[PDB]
Parts: sequence; structure tokens; C-alpha cells
Amino acid sequence: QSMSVKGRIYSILKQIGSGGSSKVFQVLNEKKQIYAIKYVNLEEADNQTLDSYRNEIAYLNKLQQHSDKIIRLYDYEITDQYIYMVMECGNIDLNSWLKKKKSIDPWERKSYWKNMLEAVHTIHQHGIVHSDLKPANFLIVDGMLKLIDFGIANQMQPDGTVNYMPPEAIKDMSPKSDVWSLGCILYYMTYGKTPFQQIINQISKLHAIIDPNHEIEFPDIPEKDLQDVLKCCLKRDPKQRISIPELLAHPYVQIQ
Ligand SMILES: Cc1ncc(-c2ccc(Nc3cc4c(cn3)cc(-c3cnn(C)c3)n4C(=O)OC(C)C)cc2)n1C
Repeated sequence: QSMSVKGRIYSILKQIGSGGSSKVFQVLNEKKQIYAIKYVNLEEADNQTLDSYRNEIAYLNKLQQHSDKIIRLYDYEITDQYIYMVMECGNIDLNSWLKKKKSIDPWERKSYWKNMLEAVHTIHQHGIVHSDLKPANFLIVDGMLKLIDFGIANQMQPDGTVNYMPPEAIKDMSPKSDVWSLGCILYYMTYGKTPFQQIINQISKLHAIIDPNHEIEFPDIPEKDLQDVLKCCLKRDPKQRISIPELLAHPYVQIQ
């Protein structure tokens, strides 16, 4: 099975993932170079569903020039029936990697952290708040971490969770909400668990996040700056919580 995106032929090598209507494939061009293609079937898409892909494409396009911690979009094809998207091919997503990885090197964590911050910082600069951030939204490319999506459209799975939810999101039922989410992703790469992985019942966990009388665990580790990073990020009151630019000037990032 082959395909043509803007008069350019791409041979299929494998299918990376399938989500909903959309499918993702490991593909090759005339020069045998590798790309990922997100195919989307628009045959049964609603007016709303259609708008979410138009938005995700636009944001992905504007942000290219701004940061290199955003996945490169080379070309696209949007008809009434389908969407083809030619993007750069990563090695693995952070979630699949973290599960495989087990224990992680402190120096790789520091770098993955600087990338995650630089990426989320850029989406904020364009007035975008991701809201629901997870290790999956991140992709390892060239020994680098790059954001795959902005939350705006449908997520995918290779071929969801509640542990990364900010208390303010659960209360009202801000960019600081993504600090809490990145905080959970770092806490995980530091302790092997998310702050509320220990609460089995989802109704119970959602209440442990919003409850200040419930203290989140913070064990002693050789990295002092990393321990403080975690305390700053996981502050329940959004106004008390650290910001991405304040994190970008923190010794954990700027000193080694
Ligand atoms: C064990 C395992 N499970 C899944 C993987 C795996 C392997 C390679 C990749 N590479 C990859 C995945 C990609 C992209 C580019 N490269 C681009 C995308 C993409 C799709 N929509 N948007 C907005 C971006 N993408 C993607 O969605 O990957 C999914 C499967 C995690 C991603 C995941 N691996 C190695």
C-alpha cells in the first residue's frame, strides 16, 4: 500500500498507531527518507470534529517557526473526504519509553525536562493552554523531546488516565495547570509513581487531588534542585504554583 501527498509518493514501511478515524504510518519518500503520515478519514466527521483538526493543523503550522520542540509538519492535503499530514518521524513516544525504561538516568531526565518546558512554554506564548498533558503527548526524536499535539483534537494509541489532572480543573466542575501536569510527569521519572497512583478508585483519587488536608509524598533523593522543582510544581493553589519562565530560570535546568 502506497500513497501520494501533494504530487509526492510515500511507500508504507509500518503503521505506528491508530486513533479513531485517523491512522499514523511509518513511510518512505523517493530518496528513502522516513516520515510519519497522519491519515484522517473525514467521511463521517461532524462540523465540530472537522474544526478541531483545522485548528490543530494551523497551530502545528504557526509553531514550526517558533520552537524546535514542536513536531515538524512538512506538508498536508485536506479534501472534503480526508486529511493527509506529512510530519517528522520520532523513534518512540515518552509513555511507551518510560514504561520500557524503568529506572532513568538523572542527566537524561534533566534534558527531557528542559525540552518539555521549552515546548509547553511556546504553546503558552500563543495563548494555548494544553489542559490535559500526559507523557504520550511527547515524542523522542534525535535524542530530543518534541510535543506531538496540543490537546485541541483527538489523541491516538500505538499498534486515557487521570493522574496528571490539576486540582483547579476538577474544582471548576490557566497555564499553571500545565505546570501541575509536567510536575506529575517529572515526579514519575523521579519516584516511579505519579502523586496519586496509590488511590485505586477514580472517585477517591479525584478527591485526594482537590483535598489540601491530603499531603503528597516527597522522599529524599541526591538531587536537591529536583526535589524543590517537584515541591514548586505540585502546589494545589494555581496562584502559589511556579510558572514555566520561573522554572526555566531554576537551578535544576540552568545548573548541572
Ligand atoms: C513501542 C512503540 N509504540 C509506539 C511507538 C512509536 C514509534 C515511533 C513513533 N514515531 C512518530 C509518531 C508520531 C509522529 C512521528 N513519529 C507524528 C505523530 C502525530 C500524530 N498526530 N500528530 C499531531 C502527530 N505521531 C503519533 O501520533 O505517534 C503515536 C503513535 C504516538 C511513535 C511511536 N513505539 C516505538
